[PDB]
Amino acid sequence: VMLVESGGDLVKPGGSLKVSCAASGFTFSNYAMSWVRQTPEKRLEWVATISSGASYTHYPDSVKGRFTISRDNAKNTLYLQMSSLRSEDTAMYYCGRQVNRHDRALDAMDYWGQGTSVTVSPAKTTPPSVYPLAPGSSMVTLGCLVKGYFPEPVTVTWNSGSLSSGVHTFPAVLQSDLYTLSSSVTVPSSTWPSETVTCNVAHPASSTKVDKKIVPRD
Amino acid sequence: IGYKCNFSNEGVHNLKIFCTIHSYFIYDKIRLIIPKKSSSPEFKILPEKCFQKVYTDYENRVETDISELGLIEYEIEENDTNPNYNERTITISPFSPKDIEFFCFCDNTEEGRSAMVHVRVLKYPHNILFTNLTNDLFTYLPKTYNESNFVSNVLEVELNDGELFVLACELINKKCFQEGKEKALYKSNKIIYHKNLTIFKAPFYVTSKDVNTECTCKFKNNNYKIVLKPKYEKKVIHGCNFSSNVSSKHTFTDSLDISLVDDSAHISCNVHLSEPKYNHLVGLNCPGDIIPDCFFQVYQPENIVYLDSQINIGDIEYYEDAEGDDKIKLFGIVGSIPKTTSFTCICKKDKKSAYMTVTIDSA
Amino acid sequence: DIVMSQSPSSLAVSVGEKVTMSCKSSQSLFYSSNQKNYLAWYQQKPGQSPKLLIYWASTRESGVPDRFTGSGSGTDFTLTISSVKAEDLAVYYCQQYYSYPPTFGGGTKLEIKRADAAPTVSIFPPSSEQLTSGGASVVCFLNNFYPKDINVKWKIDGSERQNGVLNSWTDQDSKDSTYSMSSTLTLTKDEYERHNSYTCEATHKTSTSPIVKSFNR
Ligand SMILES: *[C@@H]1O[C@H](CO)[C@@H](O[C@@H]2O[C@H](CO)[C@@H](O[C@@H]3O[C@H](CO[C@H]4O[C@H](CO)[C@@H](O)[C@H](O)[C@@H]4O)[C@@H](O)[C@H](O)[C@@H]3O)[C@H](O)[C@H]2NC(C)=O)[C@H](O)[C@H]1NC(C)=O
Ligand SMILES: *[C@@H]1O[C@H](CO)[C@@H](O[C@@H]2O[C@H](CO)[C@@H](O)[C@H](O)[C@H]2NC(C)=O)[C@H](O)[C@H]1NC(C)=O
Ligand SMILES: *[C@@H]1O[C@H](CO)[C@@H](O)[C@H](O)[C@H]1NC(C)=O
Ligand SMILES: *[C@@H]1O[C@H](CO)[C@@H](O)[C@H](O)[C@H]1NC(C)=O
Repeated sequence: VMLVESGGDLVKPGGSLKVSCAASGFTFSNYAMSWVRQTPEKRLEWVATISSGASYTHYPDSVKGRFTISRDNAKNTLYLQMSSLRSEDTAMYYCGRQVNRHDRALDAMDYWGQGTSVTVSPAKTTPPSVYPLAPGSSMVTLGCLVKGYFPEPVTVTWNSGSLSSGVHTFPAVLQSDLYTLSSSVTVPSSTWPSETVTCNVAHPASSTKVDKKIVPRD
Repeated sequence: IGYKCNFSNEGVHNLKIFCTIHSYFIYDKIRLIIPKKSSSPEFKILPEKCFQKVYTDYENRVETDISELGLIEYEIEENDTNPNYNERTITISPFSPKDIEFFCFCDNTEEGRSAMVHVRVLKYPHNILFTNLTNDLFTYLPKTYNESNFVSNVLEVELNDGELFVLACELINKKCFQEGKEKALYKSNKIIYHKNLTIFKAPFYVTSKDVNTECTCKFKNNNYKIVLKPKYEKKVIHGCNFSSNVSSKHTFTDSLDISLVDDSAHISCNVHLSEPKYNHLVGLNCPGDIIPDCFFQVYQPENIVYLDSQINIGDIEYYEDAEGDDKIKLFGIVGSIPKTTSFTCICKKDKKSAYMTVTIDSA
Repeated sequence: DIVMSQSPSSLAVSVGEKVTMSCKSSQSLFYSSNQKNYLAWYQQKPGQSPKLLIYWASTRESGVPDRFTGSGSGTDFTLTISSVKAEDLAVYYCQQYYSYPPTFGGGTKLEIKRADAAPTVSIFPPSSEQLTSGGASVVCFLNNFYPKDINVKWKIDGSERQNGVLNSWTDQDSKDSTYSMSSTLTLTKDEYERHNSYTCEATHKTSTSPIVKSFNR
């Protein structure tokens, strides 16, 4: 059983966006599907559900009209057309699957997807500015700084994903209309400065050639 | 629609030709002609109470009563009231879970047209959905979705192509399964009511995906609601589009505007089919007068005859519709045919006459 | 139109003790005919998808350990676990499905008991590259401690400041169950040379005296 989402992207307040959801490991036409979103306060809320034969559809009274659920059994895909988006609509969207052990139109979700992030802010898509963090003037602890980027997310890895020796990727925070994030890692004193210390950064919808290593200056 | 076997000379079959029925029909009458007082010179029925006791095999006819076969919920009336002929009747239920068959016979005196009677019942090809909300127990062990399956006193149910919906409601509710709720309605082929036990036959050809119908049955001071809706699938119509209009909800294989051709050539529009098993829709869209009555009474190939008489398949549903002056008649077919057959229908507008010949193969 | 009041919000429990949760309901969730309570409980592991555990508010699904046990009827619903493991640090939501729309609760996080540890503070001066394009930010790291409560204040040549401060907290780590906090003061290049003494104090339960850390340009 696998459920792959796609389509997460920022859009200006009022625009529109279409997302997808692929299915694997079961007969699509035999199960009902549904979508569920999660606010930045990690509060869950139901958004839409559609039946197997794509005839009976239900939405909550808050999003009625602007959101359009749809499914294509031939391709095993589930679609959701969001229109006239607002600040409130920004969240993480999952395409859970209703259980049909009971022949009831309404039931719980056995298997969930992984999610895809949509953004409503009218902020300009800006690339990050990575800066190294080294101490000036016992075990070594290094850091990396990512400031001035939009939007989330940004993936940080050390030495090309080959460093899990106490790595902390702190959550991001909004300053004015630009994000800011940092990461840390504690290595033995014997390692630095004799070993390689690469800070790998990545950003979606944008290009990111930044593998800045930390220089032990002054 | 209804099966009838003439044992008088007034009909097509005369008795002064055999009647073979290999079908699966549901809750229907069966009329049997038998003149008794007028003249019965050694004219008998074999056995005397055929609808109560009837044999099982022609190679060895043994006495077997109706209640010792495996049939479910039948009705045997034997009226001798009409002053012109005497009638024998029986009703068939679809709940039969097996394929059973029987034989009856009739004898004459004067080389008096001896006829043979062979009928076999088929367990319904598709499946049926039972919902016995009314408190009444059945040992049929079918698929029954009782009180619990309703979400806050409403039930949404989609039907595949050719399924039956069963609903047990001993309470009298009007406009049941005939008043659609949306702008278009879910047209059923057969809605019947016995012991106020509802039946809905899902058609194979529909127009729009947003069609529906309702029934607001009552039970224990509660108004439950059932809404029907079809599992949509758009299918081409094999035939000839003669109407000039392009904006239509039907898609035809062959196409030609009959209004723009010349008057000197009455051209035809042929259609051929060759598959092992069949499941297609066949009709035409004629803006003018359609003659003869198509498709129940098509014209014979190279004479007016019944459609089911030539195809020899009971599963032939008929569908009709019009869009302004455009007249659209068609029919659907499911199942292998016994022998390759043909037929024609004719469209005529003013001084123009087009002919649509169809050919259906067995292999 | 269905209110699911979950309580409590946080829950600090030891490693292996019986934990009890509740899910309040604004209306009855019970069909008298079927005799089953319409409710379900979920588990959202850290940074992962929520998964179903108990449907019908009593029975488990195929693939759920026996430690879990749902209970309750009508409106008062309870969820009890026996021998807590280590990655069970998830947020558990309870969903209803009696009537549309299916509403969810607020969730209940699962804090793990831990032997309180002192924080590992470490200050960092601005890099040379950030200084070249008109920017100067000092980052103080406090990567490992317990419990979450901590207060970091800045010193700038004796002055206490809180304007350009930015903070982030990681959730309970699945590797050692220790929290982490980062602080960041952002300022223009020019304001940096105006001062020279910068201090990141740290208040904790482990030491009565504050845990300071300073650097001078
Ligand atoms: C409509 O069809 C439904 C099919 O699911 C019927 O649901 C069944 O209804 C009966 C009677 O209310 C329930 O039986 C009761 O169960 C309780 C609970 O004890 C145990 O019950 C079953 C026994 O196997 C078990 O699965 C449970 O977990 C409980 O441990 C008893 O205290 C009662 O004495 C009685 O036995 C069924 O549980 C319930 N479900 C099923 C799947 O059978 C419903 O009754 C029908 N309604 C109408 C109006 O016809
Ligand atoms: C409707 O169909 C159901 C199908 O479950 C039947 O209910 C029976 O209810 C009795 C109650 O004691 C059970 O012992 C039987 O086992 C049930 N039948 C089956 C097939 O499980 C019944 O025929 C109909 N009526 C009601 C009220 O349910
Ligand atoms: C069933 O109800 C209908 C309501 O229209 C009524 O016409 C009919 O007489 C009732 N009884 C039977 C056996 O159909
Ligand atoms: C009907 O037939 C005409 C023939 O001229 C064709 O132009 C038209 O497209 C047909 N309509 C449809 C819906 O195919």
